[PDB]
Amino acid sequence: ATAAEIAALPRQKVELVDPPFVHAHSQVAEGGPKVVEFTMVIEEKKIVIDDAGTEVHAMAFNGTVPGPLMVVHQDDYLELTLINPETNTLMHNIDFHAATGALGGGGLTEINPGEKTILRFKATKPGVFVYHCAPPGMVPWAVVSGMNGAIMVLPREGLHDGKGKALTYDKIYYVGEQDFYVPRDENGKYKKYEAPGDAYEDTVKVMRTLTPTHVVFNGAVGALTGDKAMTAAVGEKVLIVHSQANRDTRPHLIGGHGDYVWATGKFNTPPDVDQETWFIPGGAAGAAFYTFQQPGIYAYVNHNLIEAFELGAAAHFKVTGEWNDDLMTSVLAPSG
Amino acid sequence: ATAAEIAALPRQKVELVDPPFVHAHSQVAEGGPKVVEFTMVIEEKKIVIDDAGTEVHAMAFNGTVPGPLMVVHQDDYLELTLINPETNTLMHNIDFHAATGALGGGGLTEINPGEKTILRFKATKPGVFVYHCAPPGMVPWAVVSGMNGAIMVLPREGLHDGKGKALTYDKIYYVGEQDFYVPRDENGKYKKYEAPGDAYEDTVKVMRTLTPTHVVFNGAVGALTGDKAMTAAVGEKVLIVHSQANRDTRPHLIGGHGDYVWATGKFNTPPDVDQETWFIPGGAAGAAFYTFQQPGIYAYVNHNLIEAFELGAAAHFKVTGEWNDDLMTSVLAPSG
Amino acid sequence: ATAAEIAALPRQKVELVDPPFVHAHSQVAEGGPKVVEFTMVIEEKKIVIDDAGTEVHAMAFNGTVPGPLMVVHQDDYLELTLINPETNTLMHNIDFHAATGALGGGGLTEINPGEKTILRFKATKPGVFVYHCAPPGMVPWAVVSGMNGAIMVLPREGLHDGKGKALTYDKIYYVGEQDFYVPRDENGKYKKYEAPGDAYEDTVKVMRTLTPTHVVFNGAVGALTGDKAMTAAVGEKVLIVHSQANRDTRPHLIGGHGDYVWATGKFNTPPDVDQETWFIPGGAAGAAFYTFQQPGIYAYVNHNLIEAFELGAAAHFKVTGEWNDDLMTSVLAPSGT
Ligand SMILES: [Cu+2]
Ligand SMILES: [Cu+2]
Ligand SMILES: [Cu+2]
Ligand SMILES: [Cu+]
Ligand SMILES: [Cu+]
Ligand SMILES: [Cu+]
Repeated sequence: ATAAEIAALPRQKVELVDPPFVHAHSQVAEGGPKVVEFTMVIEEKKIVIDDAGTEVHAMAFNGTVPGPLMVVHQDDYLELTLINPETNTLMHNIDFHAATGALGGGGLTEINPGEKTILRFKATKPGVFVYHCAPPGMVPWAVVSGMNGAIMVLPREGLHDGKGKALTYDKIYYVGEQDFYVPRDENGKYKKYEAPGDAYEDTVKVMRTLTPTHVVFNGAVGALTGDKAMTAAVGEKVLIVHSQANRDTRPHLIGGHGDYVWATGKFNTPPDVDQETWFIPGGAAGAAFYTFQQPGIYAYVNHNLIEAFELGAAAHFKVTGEWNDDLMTSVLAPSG
Repeated sequence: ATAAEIAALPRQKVELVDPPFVHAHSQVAEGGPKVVEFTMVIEEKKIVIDDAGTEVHAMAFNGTVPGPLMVVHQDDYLELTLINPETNTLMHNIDFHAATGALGGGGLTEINPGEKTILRFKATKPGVFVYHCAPPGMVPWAVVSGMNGAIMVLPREGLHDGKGKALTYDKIYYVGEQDFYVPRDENGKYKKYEAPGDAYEDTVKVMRTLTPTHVVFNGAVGALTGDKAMTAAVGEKVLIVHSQANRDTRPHLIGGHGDYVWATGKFNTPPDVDQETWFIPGGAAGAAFYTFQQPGIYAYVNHNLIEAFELGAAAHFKVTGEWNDDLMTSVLAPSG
Repeated sequence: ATAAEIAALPRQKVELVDPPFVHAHSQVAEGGPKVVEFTMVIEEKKIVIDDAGTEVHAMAFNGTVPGPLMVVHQDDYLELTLINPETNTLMHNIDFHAATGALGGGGLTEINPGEKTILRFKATKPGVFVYHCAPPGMVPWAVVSGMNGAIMVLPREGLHDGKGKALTYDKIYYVGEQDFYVPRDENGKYKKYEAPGDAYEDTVKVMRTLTPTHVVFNGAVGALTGDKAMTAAVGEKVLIVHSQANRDTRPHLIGGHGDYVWATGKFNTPPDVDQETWFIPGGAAGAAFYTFQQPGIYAYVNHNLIEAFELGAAAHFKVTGEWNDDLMTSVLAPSGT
């Protein structure tokens, strides 16, 4: 569009919500292209990531791991105000895999503590995409300290299957998956550090083994289980967006399926169907659409079951409604 | 269908055979929906997995690693009688990735030793699917002790390519790939245990490294070589089902291809074609269709070659027939 | 085709070029099927794989890691003269994933030092495909010693997207990604060896961890950076062929995309589109097509960022041209709150 045309576009401020929840949005675009405005403040803070009091100096967009899901439509502009308070100790920036140019925005958004920046980019490609911090010389460390999230760029006409039939979800959740690499002393106990930089050398040593100590959803072991399970009802259509900025994952809904799965996360690539377990390579986001058919507790996992059940990569859905004996029935219950 | 309608459907009792062979079945569905009945006894047994006499306490559906392939058609009912003998020591159950509800059947099939159960589920989705044991609190341990297999849910009109052209195999083989995590002593010799539970704590430590000590086909190094090499002839169309319940794999037929590969394992997702090496994520099954064109020895491997030739993920095919010099000829044999 | 019909086919002798460059070729086939002839000499040679001076005894097709990209069209015959000079100490062979029979040619190309062989195969399927050495009993050691490359079998009508539209690249690069497993001493410093065989047992131990010490493009940390950076211009269409003969990778162009990606490497399988990060399993090649829209530096990486930035799997593109503020603009440059 021409300079005047871009300047004339409506500007809309959106308030973000913490994962796994997603801010208000419409699936079908309302009106023509807009400049959708978001603000995130960066927080450096100690978080506890397991039941044994294990700490990480997190680097968190909007104070959360993962950072929040930002939702726009194709050919909207995403305009992010990014703030790095003077209480932080590191330079931070942002790389949007959805964006084109300047290392995804990373080269234009390098902000020291006490600085802010505003980046605008045109969301030319429909899909879910990773975003992450990427300070030159320390890229992986920032990313595995939790400084990553995702955005969704919806097609202007909403989602469709491979045959052009509309796929309209009733709810959407965003599951960000994080590999953490926590140093341990020679006794096997996880170390703690006073300042974020103090952990740098010990952490990189663990990173180089390529073996995470923890693999978690929403920033901690059990963050999406128990009373923090995600919810649905029988007949409800659910979109599950899943990201991993650094390492491969293989999501699986135990008791369910991915009816339609954009495994690559890109909406112009037709979705796979009837999936048992899908695969999202490190550095990407994917999305799965499922209509729930049975009530009960489901587990949603990375189906390397060691990562799921030993390292933390397991969430739950609690689903209300009536049981379908046609789909499944216990013909003879466990008996002597 | 109503319970009454289901009750009135034909029953067919199937007799299972040990992998890599697959029980007698039709590719095209013979008549309307049936209730297909299978029975499996759970055998906790010691298996030797390598030529060094390394032992695993296996947890084995039908006495094998992997468990046998069950074949039904879409919208059939799979009715499994699962038996846990008094000669066992652990609670076992079954999760069918093909099933909808109750953790794939796992919540409804928990049998203590001396108990049995009968689960029925509607096979609504066509494809190959993993099944595995999943006892709450010990899911990865059960799975990496060999308690997994796969089923095939065929389309009622049999297999087709991406454009609806029919694909009929002459032979079918089921390769179950297994990652084992065997503890070692301080000299690097593998440990032996006199009861399954004795290995638990040691085994969990190895599992947490995410690095298998062995990666094997059909339960042991060299299992599908020599007396167990798969066979075919030039001109023959072969389907190779491959599962991995816990860890990624990348099958490759050395000297051949995957002419058609349902890499995600799901038949409503069009297959990839002309594949050199395909990818199956942990927690999934896939299938490749190939027409042999050359005689001789072929190796079928996980194409991480360290996994194939150091850790044990290699099978052979012995193929009879006439050499084709158009496809390949030695113009000058190795010479000075 | 009969031996007589194949004898009647034209011959074309191709001079190979070193990666990441690709020898002259035509996207759309010129004429009917031909016998396309290549020669490679295998070199066992010491190579340096990082800025610290870490050495590997490499086993190298045409003297480079990766070996060079051979380009033919579907239904051409690729005829390779492979030479194992007497200065080498191991038997070598070649397995073409593109080929059908005799373990991809491995069974028919086993040459001791001082020997040569000529193999011909019909390139029946279009795509990019790995080739690698595979001597029985030492297969992964040969491969992770650098003895692998790729070929491209173009469709006779060139590349097209999943819907019949012609895709014509302006330039092509071949990025071979290599996992190395280098033994360390008790200091944690990389060990050097007098002869290739001296390193075997220590190397196999590292290999068994399934954890490479180095993951590199074009044979070394930073090999495709500085004056060796790949180049493009705004508006230019680039095909990037990427191979990994042993271990998975997840390519990503930082600041760009894969507009069309044959993630499986096979051209009869329709490409994925608008990709951020694609996935190529160990034992395969893939190809990505992109039209550059913005000038400046880009990094092309394996998006396990530890692999990219700690272990060496990062290359650079330098792109010339005019910046597009519609696509991206700094509304407010970094400035005090
Ligand atoms: Cu990135
Ligand atoms: Cu499962
Ligand atoms: Cu190979
Ligand atoms: Cu940061
Ligand atoms: Cu079990
Ligand atoms: Cu070799």
